[PDB]
Amino acid sequence: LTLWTTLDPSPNCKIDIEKDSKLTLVLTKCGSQILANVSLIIVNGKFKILNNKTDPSLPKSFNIKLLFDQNGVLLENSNIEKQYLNFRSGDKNAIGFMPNLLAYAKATTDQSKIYARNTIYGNIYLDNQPYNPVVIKITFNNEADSAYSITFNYSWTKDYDNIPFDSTSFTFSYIAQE
Amino acid sequence: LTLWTTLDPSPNCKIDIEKDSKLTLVLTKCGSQILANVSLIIVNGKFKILNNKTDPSLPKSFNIKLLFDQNGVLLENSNIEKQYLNFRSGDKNAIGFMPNLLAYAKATTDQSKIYARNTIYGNIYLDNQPYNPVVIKITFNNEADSAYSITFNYSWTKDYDNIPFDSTSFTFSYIAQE
Amino acid sequence: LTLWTTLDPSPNCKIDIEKDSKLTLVLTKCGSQILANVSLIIVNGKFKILNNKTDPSLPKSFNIKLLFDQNGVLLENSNIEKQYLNFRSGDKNAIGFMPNLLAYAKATTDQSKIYARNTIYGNIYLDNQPYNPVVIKITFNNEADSAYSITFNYSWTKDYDNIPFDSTSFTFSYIAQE
Ligand SMILES: CC(=O)N[C@H]1[C@H]([C@H](O)[C@H](O)CO)O[C@@](O)(C(=O)O)C[C@@H]1O
Ligand SMILES: CC(=O)N[C@H]1[C@H]([C@H](O)[C@H](O)CO)O[C@@](O)(C(=O)O)C[C@@H]1O
Ligand SMILES: CC(=O)N[C@H]1[C@H]([C@H](O)[C@H](O)CO)O[C@@](O)(C(=O)O)C[C@@H]1O
Repeated sequence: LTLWTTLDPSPNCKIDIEKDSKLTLVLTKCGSQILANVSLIIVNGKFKILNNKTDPSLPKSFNIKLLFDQNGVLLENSNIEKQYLNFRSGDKNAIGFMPNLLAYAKATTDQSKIYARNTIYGNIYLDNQPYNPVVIKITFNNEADSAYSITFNYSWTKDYDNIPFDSTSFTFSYIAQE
Repeated sequence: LTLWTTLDPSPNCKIDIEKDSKLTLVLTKCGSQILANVSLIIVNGKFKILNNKTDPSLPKSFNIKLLFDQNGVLLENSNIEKQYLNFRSGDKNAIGFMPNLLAYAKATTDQSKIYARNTIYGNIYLDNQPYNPVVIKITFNNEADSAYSITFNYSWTKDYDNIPFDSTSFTFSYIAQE
Repeated sequence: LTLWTTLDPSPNCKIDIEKDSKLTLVLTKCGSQILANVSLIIVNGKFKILNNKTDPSLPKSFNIKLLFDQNGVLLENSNIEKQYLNFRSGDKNAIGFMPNLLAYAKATTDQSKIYARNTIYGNIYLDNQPYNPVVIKITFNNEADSAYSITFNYSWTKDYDNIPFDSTSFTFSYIAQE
């Protein structure tokens, strides 16, 4: 079964301003593993067009945080509202889609950190060009005031000069809680 | 269920000359997502051995296009004939394997382009060496005179000097039409 | 169904010294393809902390070899004992998890080599930093005195200076024997 966003271009996400972006996320449960497919289009706000070269105050990284309550429902501090993830019909409780707590343990301590296995790195590309890389860093169960979390960190090193944040797709998997 | 090529080394593909290559492609339907595994061996023609260094007329990129009719059957202009994709037995209509039209919309207009989410980038390696990279660029639903398409673009920047096009394997996923 | 290690941090692997490492490996059968998720934590021995900069005798690569008998059970020369892979309960014979012999043929001859499609390359990161890359090279069916094999080769080029071998996660797939 599948927990997913809509697939259209309509925004569902706040990075900078309300509804400035569309995170397209498809989570497919394949037994003990979630098969995940993600893309990001930014449609408004300061990250729509990366102007790092002409705006030194613009960040070169941002997060999209899916903070889940114990039930597997999004919490308000997430970048996406809980209504924007639904089950796909005959092809709540979403604990079967949550990142496994034994594989991806929370930091033990204020002064401890997670194991690196809680993280996946990938490279995605802006405006469909191989010379516009962005590092996508996906971390499990590393957020305060949440039962489970999936955090998508987007970061880049190039002083991009009017490049639209229209990202290529990325596939990954993670171990499911149950 | 699975839509796949044969797994042997026998050629099934024309890049340059007839039957000059074997695209090994395994598509596994996992609900709403296709889990895809691809490799390429070039056995004849001008791309069998990359001689860019001693032949400046040789391209540094080529496409393998799977152009599908509405039924999910290959069209003649594809690099592979329709007979070379089959269902795996008790483990036509292949619309369940086709790239989703809402997620991967065609270009609206002669002067418009697709969203970047229609594309996946990866790096694969020739002759099993990490110093022989090739960019594999997979694009959905971006081809003229086709209902659906999967295009594999292979490109490289090194002036390769007698390197066999014997590629490492690559895994990806995409959202299914139905 | 799933063939997996435990998910805790407890070591299950010998790279240098007994039980010096935890390979977390989850293999999910999705019809004709195995969906695979791997991470590595080194907890003891010479690779726990990479000190290449101050120990020129330390290798910059090592293997973790899963050598399978015909039944799909680990052989003693593997880096992991056979007890450390088990089936996940109602969600031996593990031939359904073995790398396909037609897709991933053994070398024909003492002087022959495998096709490159028997290999996957990826990049993973140590201590959750994008400036600590390691090349993960996964090769199928390329080991002496084994029916099937999955070999994880880890290699790096940086003279790492006291970097813990605490790896990020990596997803891949391969074609199943049956
Ligand atoms: C798809 C890909 O690998 N992109 C990479 C390109 C490659 O050089 C390609 O080969 C170009 O075609 O190089 C970079 O340095 C760049 O351009 O910023 C890093 C980027 O991640
Ligand atoms: C597997 C891998 O990442 N290959 C990359 C290597 C790395 O440096 C490795 O670390 C070598 O072992 O570097 C390149 O510049 C190269 O050699 O052409 C790009 C290539 O994509
Ligand atoms: C995640 C990632 O791609 N890491 C790569 C970084 C990128 O430059 C990032 O952009 C840094 O944030 O560069 C390397 O040369 C490095 O630092 O050793 C290779 C490494 O594989």
